[PDB]
Formats: sequence, C-alpha cells, structure tokens
Amino acid sequence: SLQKKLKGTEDELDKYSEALKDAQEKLELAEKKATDAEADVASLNRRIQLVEEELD
Amino acid sequence: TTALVCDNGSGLVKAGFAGDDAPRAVFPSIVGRPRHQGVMVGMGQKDSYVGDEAQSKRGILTLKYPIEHGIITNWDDMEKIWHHTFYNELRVAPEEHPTLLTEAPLNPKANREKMTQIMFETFNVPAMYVAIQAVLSLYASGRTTGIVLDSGDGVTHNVPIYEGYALPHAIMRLDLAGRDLTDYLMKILTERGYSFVTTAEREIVRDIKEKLCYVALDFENEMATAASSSSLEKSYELPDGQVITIGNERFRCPETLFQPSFIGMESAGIHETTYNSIMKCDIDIRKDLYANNVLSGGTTMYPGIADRMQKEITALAPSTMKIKIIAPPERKYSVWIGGSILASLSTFQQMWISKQEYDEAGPSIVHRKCF
Amino acid sequence: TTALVCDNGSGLVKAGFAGDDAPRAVFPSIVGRPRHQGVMVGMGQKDSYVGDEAQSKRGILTLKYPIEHGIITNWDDMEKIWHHTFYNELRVAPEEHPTLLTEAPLNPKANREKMTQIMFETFNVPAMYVAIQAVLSLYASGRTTGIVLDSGDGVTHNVPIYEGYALPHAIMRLDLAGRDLTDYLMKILTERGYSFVTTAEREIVRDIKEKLCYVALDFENEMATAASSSSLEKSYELPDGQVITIGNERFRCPETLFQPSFIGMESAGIHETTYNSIMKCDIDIRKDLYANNVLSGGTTMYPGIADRMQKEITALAPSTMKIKIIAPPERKYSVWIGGSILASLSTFQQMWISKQEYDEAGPSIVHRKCF
Amino acid sequence: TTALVCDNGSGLVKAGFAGDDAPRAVFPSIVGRPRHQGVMVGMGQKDSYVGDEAQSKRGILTLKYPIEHGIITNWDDMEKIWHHTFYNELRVAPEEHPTLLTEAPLNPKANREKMTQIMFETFNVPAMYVAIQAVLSLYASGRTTGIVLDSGDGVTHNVPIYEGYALPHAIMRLDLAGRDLTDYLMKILTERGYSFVTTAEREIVRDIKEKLCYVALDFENEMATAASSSSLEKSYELPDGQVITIGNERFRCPETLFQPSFIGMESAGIHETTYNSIMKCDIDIRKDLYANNVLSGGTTMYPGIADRMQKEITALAPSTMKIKIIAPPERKYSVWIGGSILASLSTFQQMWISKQEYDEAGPSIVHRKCF
Ligand SMILES: Nc1ncnc2c1ncn2[C@@H]1O[C@H](COP(=O)(O)OP(=O)(O)O)[C@@H](O)[C@H]1O
Ligand SMILES: Nc1ncnc2c1ncn2[C@@H]1O[C@H](COP(=O)(O)OP(=O)(O)O)[C@@H](O)[C@H]1O
Ligand SMILES: Nc1ncnc2c1ncn2[C@@H]1O[C@H](COP(=O)(O)OP(=O)(O)O)[C@@H](O)[C@H]1O
Repeated sequence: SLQKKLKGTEDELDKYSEALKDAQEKLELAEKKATDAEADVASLNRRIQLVEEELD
Repeated sequence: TTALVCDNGSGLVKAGFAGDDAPRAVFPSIVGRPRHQGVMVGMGQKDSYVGDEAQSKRGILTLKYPIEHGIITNWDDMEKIWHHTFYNELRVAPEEHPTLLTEAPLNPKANREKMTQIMFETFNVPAMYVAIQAVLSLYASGRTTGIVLDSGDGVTHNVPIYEGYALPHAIMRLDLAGRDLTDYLMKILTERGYSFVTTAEREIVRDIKEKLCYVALDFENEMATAASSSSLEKSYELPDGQVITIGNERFRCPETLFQPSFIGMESAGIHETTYNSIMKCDIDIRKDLYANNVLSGGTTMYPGIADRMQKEITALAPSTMKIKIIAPPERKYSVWIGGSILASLSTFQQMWISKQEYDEAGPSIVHRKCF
Repeated sequence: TTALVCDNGSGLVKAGFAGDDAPRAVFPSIVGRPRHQGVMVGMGQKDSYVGDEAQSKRGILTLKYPIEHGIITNWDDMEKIWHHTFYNELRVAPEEHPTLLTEAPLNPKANREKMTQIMFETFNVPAMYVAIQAVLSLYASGRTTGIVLDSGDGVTHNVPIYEGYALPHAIMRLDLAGRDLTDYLMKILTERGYSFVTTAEREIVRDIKEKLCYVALDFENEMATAASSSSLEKSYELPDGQVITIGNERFRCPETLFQPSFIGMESAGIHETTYNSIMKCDIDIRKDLYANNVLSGGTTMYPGIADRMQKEITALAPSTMKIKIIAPPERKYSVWIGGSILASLSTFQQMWISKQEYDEAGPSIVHRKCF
Repeated sequence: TTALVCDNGSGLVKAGFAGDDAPRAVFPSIVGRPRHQGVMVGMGQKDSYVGDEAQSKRGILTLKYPIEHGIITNWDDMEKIWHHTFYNELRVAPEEHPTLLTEAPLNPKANREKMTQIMFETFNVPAMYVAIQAVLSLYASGRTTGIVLDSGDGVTHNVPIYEGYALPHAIMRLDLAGRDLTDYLMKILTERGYSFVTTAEREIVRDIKEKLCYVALDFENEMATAASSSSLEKSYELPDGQVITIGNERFRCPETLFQPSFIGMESAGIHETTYNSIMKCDIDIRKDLYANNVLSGGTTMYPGIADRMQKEITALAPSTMKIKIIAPPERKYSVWIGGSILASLSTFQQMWISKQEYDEAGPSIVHRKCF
C-alpha cells in the first residue's frame, strides 16, 4: 500500500531536481555576467585615473 | 602559388598564409615530455606533445622551450615544432609553398644557416627567406621611417629606419623580455607565500602577468599608494581554487623593463636604449624618429606602457620636439602582419632563395644581399 | 587460450576467467583446522578445510587467515588456498592458463617474488603477472584519470592517476580496514553484554557488521538521536537463537574510518588521506581529481559512506570546485572486473612474464618494467 | 650587556650567547601533546611538552613541528618553543638581552613581521635583528667570497657572495631537505618489510638516517654492488629490540638530493642548482665562486657528500677550473657560529632594531635599512 507514497516521493524528487538544475543555470549565468561587468568597470576605472593624471 | 609566413618568435608560434589579415595558427612554442611512469596498459600514449596539447597535459609533462633568446638551442625540438605547424595546425604540404621566416637582429649566423638547411633538406620547401622582425613590424604599421621597439618574449630590440634605409650601427638589442618578467614575478610572488616552482606553474604565472600586470606612470607614487590604500589590490583564481591576491607587484613586474637593475642586469631601460639609438643616428633624421616611435610585440601590451614610454622619452629629449608613440591594438601580431604584406608584394617574388641557388651555393647563400 | 584472474585480496578470494563480467568463485580466504579430538572411528576426517567448507565447520575448527594486511604470512596456507581455487572451485589445470594476480601498493618485495616463485614452480603456470588493485579498479570504472580509494579488508589506499600516468609519490596506504572494524565492533558490543571471543564468532560479528552497520552523515547528531530516541535500534538473530539488539554502535563501527583514533591509531581518516593525496599531486590536475574520486572494495559498501565522503572532502577543498564521488553498486568486485578487462586486452599479451624469462632471470624479473 | 643568538632553524633550536664558541642549548623544535586519556588521578600531568622533554615521552605524545619549510605555520607553539628556550634551557630574562634570529632567503614577509612583533611585545626584548643564514655561515667559515649551500631540515638554498656583496638575483632556494629525506626513507623501508607510520616513529627513522645513510660516489656502481655483494648491509636496533637490516636504502635515501625526481619533484639536484647559481653570476667572479664552494647545515653531513658534489660540479664546469668544496667538521653549527661572531662585532651594535624604533615605525621596520 506504500507504493503510492513511493511514487509521490519520486514525483516531488523529480520536481526538486528540475528546480535545482534551473537554479544552477541562473546562478552560473548571473555570476559570469557580474564577473564580466566587474572586469569592465575596473578596466575603465583605471583608465579614468589615467586620463585624470593626464588632465593634471 | 601562395607563401607561408611563420613568425617563430620565442615562446609563441604564429603561422598563416601570405595575404591574410591575421595568423590562423597561434600556439605556444613548447614541447612537453611525460615525467611519470604510466601504468594503464593500452593507453598507447605518445612520447612528446607539441604546442597547445602540451598546455592541456601540463600537469603530467615537463615543458621545454626550444628557443632561449631568439636563438634556437634544441634543433630536434624546433623541428618537431615546425612539423606540427605545417601538418597539424595549417594542414599544408611544405613542398609546394615558399616559406618566409623571421629572426631578430644580431643573432648568431649558424642559427640562420641551420634554419635554412632544415627548411630545404627536411621539409623540402621550394624557396625560403629570413626577414628581420622590426622591418616587418614597420611594414605592418604603414610607416616608412620610424624607430621600432620590438619587445617579444626572448629579446627586445630597437631598429631605426629612415626612408626605407636601416642604420645598422644604431641597432640595439637587449636580452630582457617577457620570460625574464615571468621569472621576476615568480620570484617576488614568494613575499606573500605563493610558491610556483614547477615548469608548469610558470604558465600559471605567465597568465597572472598577462591578466593583472600594468605599468605605473610614476613608480614612487604607486609605491606609496599601494603602501597606504588597498584600491589597487586584485585577486586571481588558480586552476585549483584557492584565490591569490596580488598587491603592489602588479606594477613591480613590468617596471623591470624600465629598471633592469631589478633583475640584476647592468643595462638601461627600454626608454633609454630607444633614446640612445636616436642619439646614435644622424642629426637631421632625429626629429622624424622622435615623431614615429613604433611599438610591437607581446611585451608592449601592458596597460600604460605607451604613456610611460612617452613621459620618459619626453623628459630625455630636448623640450622643442613632439614625441609620439605609435601603439596599435594589434601590436602582438605586427611582425606577422608585416610578413604577410611583404611576401604578397609582387616585387618580392625575386628576393626568395630558390632551391637551386641553395643546392649550388650551400647554406652560406643566406647571408648574401638577401640579408 | 584464456587467462585466469585471481584477486586474492585479504579475506575474500575472487577468481574467474579473463573475459567474464564477474568472478565465478567467491569464497572466504580462511583455512581451518580441527581443535577437538575426534572420537568416531571411520569418520576419516581431513586435517584442514579451506574456503567455504570451513565456514560450515566453524564450530569445530580454528579459522586462520593467511594474509594479514595485504602481506602473506603463512605460505603453506596460501598455497592450500590457491590449490583449492584452481582445482575445486574453478576446475582447471593451471599449467595451461596464464594467471593475473593482484597486490596492494607499497608491500614488501619478497611477497611478490615468492608469489611468482610459487606460481611458476608449484603450480607450473605458463605466464603470470602481478597488477596493482587501484589501477584495475580504474579500468573497471571506465575512467582514465581519477583518484581511487580501494578499501578492502586488509589495507586502504589512494592511488591518483591522470591520463593513465600514476603519481607514485602521492600514493597513500593505511592499515585500517574491515578486519579492524570487525575487531572494534567485537570490542564495543561488550557494552551491552554480548561477548564474542572465539575465532569463529568473528565471522558472526562480520555478518552483523555487513547487515546492520552504516555511516552517519553527522556523528554528533546521530549520537544525540540514539541517546534520545530508539528509532535507529535494530535486532539480529544469532545462529543459536537469542536475538541481540544493536543501538548506536550501528554507526560507531564504520566511523572508525573517519576517526582512526577510535582504535588508537595516529593517522587521519580516509576523507583526509584522500585530500592529502590530492594536495600532494600537481596543481593543474587537482580539479580533475576532485571530480573523479572513485571508490572500490568491500569496506566502501556501507550505506551513506559516499555522502559522508563528499560532505567531508567538500568542506576540505576550496569552495569553487565540483567534488564528485563515483560509487558503483558492483564496487566490491571492481578490482576483479578491471583485471579481467586488462587480461583480455590484446595489447597486454606482451606484458606477461613468460616461464622462460623467469627460468633465465630468477624471481627478480617481477620488479622490472612489469611492475 | 650581551646578546642572544637563537638559530631557530627548522627541526633543531640552537641558542646561546653571543661570544661563545658553540650553542649552549640544542634541542628539537617539537611540541608534543598527549593523545591518550590518562587514568591516574594526582598525576597532575601537563597539556603540552616542548623540546627535548617531548622526546622522552615520545610514545604517549603526538609530535608537531611549528616550522614547515623555513616558514612558521603554528604561532602559539612557536611562542612556546621560544619561551622554553629562554627560560628553561638558557635561564635568562629577555628584557635585558638583545636577540639575533636567523631566517632563510626568499621567505614571506609576514614571517619576519610577526617574528619581530612577538619578540618585542610578548618577550619585550630591548633590541632584535633578523639575519640570513648563508651570510652567517660565511662569517663562521672565515671567507668573504664564496657560494654557500645551506641545506637545513626544511629548506636548501645557494647564496653567492663576492667580496662581501651578495648577488640576490642568483639566490636559489629549494624545498628539498632533511625532512623530505626522512619521508623518502620511511616510504622506502616499507619494501623491505618494516613499517613506520606514527609521528613518533618518524623520529626513529630520522635516527636511522643520521646513523647509517651515506652518499654514493657512483650511484649505478653502488646499486650493482648492492645487487651482487652483501658487504653493504648494516643492522640497527629499534627501541624494543627488533634488529632491522638495510642495504640499498643506505645510499638510495640521500641520493634524492642529487635526483629530486625520486620524490616526484621537477627541480634539479643540489649540484646542478649550485652550478646554475654560479652561471647566473658575472663572468669575472666565477673563478672564486668555483674555488670557494662552502657547505653548511645538517643535511650536508652525510659521508661522501663533499666528494660526490665535487665530482659533479667538476664534470659540469670547464676543465680549466679548480673546484673546491669546503666542508668543516663543525658544519651543522656554522649558522650559529657565524651569528655569534656577527652579534659580537662592535661595528654591529648600531645595526640592531631598537624598542622605540619599532614603537614608532611599526613592525614594517624589519624590511627597511635595519634589515
Ligand atoms: N596582455 C599582455 N600583457 C603583458 N604581457 C603579455 C600580454 N600578452 C602577451 N604577453 C607576453 O608576451 C610574450 C609573448 O610575446 P610574443 O609577441 O608572442 O613574442 P614571441 O612571438 O617572440 O614569443 C609572452 O611571454 C607573454 O608573457
Ligand atoms: N555490505 C557491506 N557493508 C560493510 N562491509 C562489508 C560489506 N560487504 C563486505 N564488507 C566487508 O568487506 C571486507 C571484504 O572486502 P573485499 O573487497 O573482499 O576485500 P578483500 O578481497 O581484500 O578481502 C569484509 O571484511 C567485510 O567485512
Ligand atoms: N649525521 C647526519 N647525517 C645526515 N643527516 C643529518 C645528520 N645529522 C643531522 N642530520 C639531519 O639534519 C637535519 C637538521 O639540520 P639542522 O642543521 O638542524 O637544520 P635546522 O637547524 O633548520 O633544523 C635533521 O633533519 C637531520 O635529519
């Protein structure tokens, strides 16, 4: 009689696995984006200090 | 037919066809051999990996460079490099294509002679030609005068050219380059505990250098800024994890180019050998040379190196001349681009060293007016 | 012809033919001798029982293991074991079949030499070969890199392999295994009154261990859960009747693998010798090793041991790497499966030690490149 | 007032007074803690044993080394080592004694900074100074030029000095030393049947190494001599009887210094790093460097090390040179002897770092001119 319990557990497990996969996908995406944006801002900031000493 | 343009360099092979805008095969000039025993039978593993494959198998191999400072020291390794370049990266038969090779000024003559002998006997090319790297850089830059500073990975050299005439007595060559900068960074990174000793951690240190190092416009002020603040301190993530933090040695590494006493050398910085080459040239081409100071090669790719070079040369030269430094974004490939231009020039098709000329005059035919 | 694959191990003999999916003869590696007098004339009873028959006559015999920790200590007993394996379980003539034997890393050399001498003089095989257990485990796992943790019944060892090259300086060997876990369980089962002292009650305790023990994902929380509840307490029925109830020592037994101080050893757990082997390897293969952590051998068959190992190694290694633990269901037979694969490889038929090679070079020929 | 010379080393603390001929206190730099429970009430036993005492209770304790490769890893038990040195071995109050400490080249900066912070705040010494070990070795040897190889227990380094000027770009540092040799000997004895795993058995193995190992003049010929004769076997007596006999292992252990690939390192032997450090130096001083090759430190004490190293460096250098290896009998104390000489100089009494100097400039004052 516990087979329905087993099947329901399998279903919620599958749902949670899909959820985890989607969350990992969004995580790696946003992390690549944040790292790239930080690279750009650091580069251009150093460039700003260089053009500032240039102006000086 | 088409000619190949193989810019051997010292630490990065760049090959392609004459008439293209860029090389189609850029890979490290390394040859790796396994140093452990190897247990899995049936693995059938090779005995030496060349090029970009060795960088994948780093953790298992010992990486050796066959070119120390322009000069080739391991001829079997260099022959493997060329075989890989011809057959695996380009996929061409070298017995149907002329080949243009490049070399730095003031190398031994046996280097060039043995290179020619290899290219005619082993690879069996129909023609070949050895060109100077700085001249080809000036071709690619669009100039016809100007003093070029070609800082590769083995050597650094200035070659002043005016109206297409080179002034050989004013050629300068310095043996400080990217390899010495990598060794200095390996050495000064131990002040924070990081230790890189293996021949395969040198590649990690080279990556750190390329991605984080920069030239300070003023060295004492950046020293003080790093001593006080922490705004210039940046992090890097090793292949293992365990991020490392780089402080003021972001700009102490390339400062060795302007203060070669850091690595115990006697000579003067690049800003000063450039000026000494100028002042060794004539008096009535110095204004043009000051105005056409051309940079090329990978070691000139640091952020701020052009501004630093200009500040220094400006403080050196008289106060009444416009000092200008030409630093294109495609600096690293300037020698190859110029080589492609030259080999495509229709006027050049009479400057090749044909195979019959070689067969009749020996390898000594390389130092003739084709020099 | 076909080769035999005899995975001697230490506490379980596994033999078969090269080219099968599983061993066809798995029996304990014990030799029993009667300890009582024997009254019925005409019984004609034997003087020593080998293998699975001794486990039937347990109550009358003294059971001895001829292999302590990988190392063979009783050569006459081991020769009886091999004779039984060849003639009674497999029913083959060993003078027609090559034989592949297995051994653990870092054993004495006389072990391997005397094994070879026996296999050529006594059993008269045509060829033979001694292989390392971890390499064969990696064959059976389908990998070619990865750090393998082969916890048998005598020894535990890590052997990191990358691209088919083994890194011998990073091999670790620990003398804690299933036999020590059995002794610890015998000892801590006395807290509830059960006493198992005979050499034949050790087999009952081993059965209890196999059927009831498991690894706790967190040790203090399971300690508290057992102190409060009774939901983790389970029962077992001896060969005599009189069921015994096992409480929190269901998970205190295999916890000795992660806290060898329980049995008074100095060393560190398996989760920590694995990580130390990693950190002793290079820097640019550590990511692959973290991702390919392979388990094999019978002592890795506890429920929850993979999850525990992953939790521990994950808390040890840097936070930016995917740590993965490969634990197949047919772990216990991985060494044998890999041995069959290897001996069936056609490339391997040149790695055997033929009989003429031995006759001409002595038993020292075992430590040569066939090592 | 007199100064204290504490050559903390890595594996032996040597302390004494400046102006003496030898260190007064020499004991292992070890902190032991009990790993068993302790039953006798009233024993009043303490929590951690330091130094030479911890070797008497070695069987009960688990021994830690607070210095790994020159670098200090554990700081609390290093304060314990220093406290024991000052109060229990020398019986001096450090509030009125300047203290001279040594350190290896190319170490982290935080090592020195924390060392001086501790020596000024925890012990309140009036002055202190951190010296390089190789320079002190040259002082004690009586030279003023010469390339010094200082093989301790954690680190090996070469420091070429000419006319009193050290050439820092030619300083080599290698992390192969006596502790790595002990570990290789532990791992290599296993093949003969003996197993030493505990940190308390590592000390027994270190004793075996010190009393029986030696450097072979020709490695292959000695391997053949051991494979044929038996005139190499010597026997050692463990603390509990149980005599053990070793052959090959007598000279296979210190051969790791000349072939670091035995323990899986990539670097080159001590002979080759000595030669490379010479070739990094200017061409004019290589004569004197070849003629003044000074050995010091404990790991240079094997019989035959000087003859072997002379043979190697002679086969490396040109045939015109006179290679000489200076190896005094009081070799392993040369750093301390030189330190005493140095702190005893009247010219030195203005190169200490004072208390108020530190209080005003912070711990960063260690790297500045007060070196
Ligand atoms: N962005 C960068 N910043 C600093 N150094 C760089 C950069 N890119 C490349 N390099 C250095 O340039 C060297 C390669 O120069 P390259 O032009 O390839 O000369 P060659 O072809 O003779 O090796 C490498 O050693 C590398 O360290
Ligand atoms: N399911 C299990 N759970 C826990 N331990 C087990 C299990 N199955 C076998 N073992 C242990 O594994 C040991 C045998 O391991 P094995 O792979 O046979 O090594 P060997 O072949 O060297 O004896 C036995 O001592 C037994 O206690
Ligand atoms: N007679 C000897 N032969 C070989 N090795 C020795 C001998 N005596 C000491 N050693 C080794 O030297 C090391 C200690 O060297 P030492 O000069 O004390 O360096 P440190 O002071 O940094 O510990 C020990 O690890 C020991 O193994």
